[PDB]
Amino acid sequence: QVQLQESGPGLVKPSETLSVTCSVSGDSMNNYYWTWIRQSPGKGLEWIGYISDRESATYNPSLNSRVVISRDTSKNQLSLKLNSVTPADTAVYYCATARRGQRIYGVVSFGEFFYYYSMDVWGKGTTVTVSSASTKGPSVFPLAPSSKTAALGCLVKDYFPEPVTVSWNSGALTSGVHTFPAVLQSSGLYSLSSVVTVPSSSLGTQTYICNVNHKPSNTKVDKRVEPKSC
Amino acid sequence: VRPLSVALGETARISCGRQALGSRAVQWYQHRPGQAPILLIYNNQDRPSGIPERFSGTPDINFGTRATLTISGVEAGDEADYYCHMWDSRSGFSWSFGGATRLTVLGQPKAAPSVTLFPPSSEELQANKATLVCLISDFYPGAVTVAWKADSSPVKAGVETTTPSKQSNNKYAASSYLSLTPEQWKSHRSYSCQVTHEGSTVEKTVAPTEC
Repeated sequence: QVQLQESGPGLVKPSETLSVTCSVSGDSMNNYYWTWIRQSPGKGLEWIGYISDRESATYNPSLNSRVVISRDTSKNQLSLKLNSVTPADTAVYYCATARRGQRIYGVVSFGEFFYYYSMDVWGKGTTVTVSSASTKGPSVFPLAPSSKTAALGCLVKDYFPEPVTVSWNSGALTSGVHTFPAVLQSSGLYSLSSVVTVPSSSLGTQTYICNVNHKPSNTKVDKRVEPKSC
Repeated sequence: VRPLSVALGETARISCGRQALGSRAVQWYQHRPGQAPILLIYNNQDRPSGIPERFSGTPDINFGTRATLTISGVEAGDEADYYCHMWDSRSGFSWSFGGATRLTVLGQPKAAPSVTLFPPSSEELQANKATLVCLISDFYPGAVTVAWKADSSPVKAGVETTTPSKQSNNKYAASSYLSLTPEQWKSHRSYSCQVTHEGSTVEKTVAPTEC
């Protein structure tokens, strides 16, 4: 049961260094080769590089020697550092295990083989934006249930950059939850809404709290949503 | 991207974007929006546990056999970007995952949108702002028209609407926001969010004077 979770800054300024981490759970880092892949808005998947056992890393020349991948076995963490960033480095960054295969097409003794890699286990990804614009934490408002199931929610207003995560009742309330894709306003600010459809006769008795996380601004808002005063 | 469309239940055949010279080892990846990529096929034909046996790759058997990903009984849930990561003995290290084939799966049942309209919260109004929130979900196909009315007059001020995008259940979701002054909110009899989809309309209305 090996599991990967990435964490990062969410926002870096051009010419600075982007640093992401991947926490590994369920097994020793030592039992895998490791790699980073990113997914940029409007571009396909891009392979950044990989690191083998002896701390030996090989990088895609597309990153022009701006990249360092390393392991910290005392924390079971994989690291990526990308320096001299530009807006073209804005992407979702994924950690993954890599499986090295060897395809022999002639005599091995004559080096007639090639190595290839399959990426078999992936993390969930962490979004990093490169912009000179400053971060902005959201304002969260309750979207109260109809007085007449009913839908209630939270309005997550005016933030930058993406993303924001929303849970309900600290993860304990997942059925009927729908967090919508954010709208990108002309201001370049984002807003989203998260909704949950719950039984009407639960209202006033059952506590509904939307937990809003905007990591880049270090904003965590816990918003109770109760029925209209009316 | 290379767009490809296939009807529900049919067999999709996705060709690798580049063809192999000599001995090859091909991996296929599926990437759905909002998810990490997934390994479908490796070493040409090998299938990881957990991947449906509906997916298969072409064996390298010394025919001029183009590497192809076959998906039998194509489902709505197979709509994704597909990557063929081609390695061969003549081409050198394969840094590129290649371009994506964006598979669209057609023939799905029309589904009318669920629409929920929220008026401004008392908390937002206290902060001297007001946003009407229109959430539109569970519809198919994805083409939709979203209009706002103040009383019965059409409105185009303060309106920010998303491009519809696929949900996990493979129907579409969208939202529209109407920004108002508290004074505008309170001075009208009502505001409506009107969603027209495949020739029919779902419309919700809110009013400052009603709970």
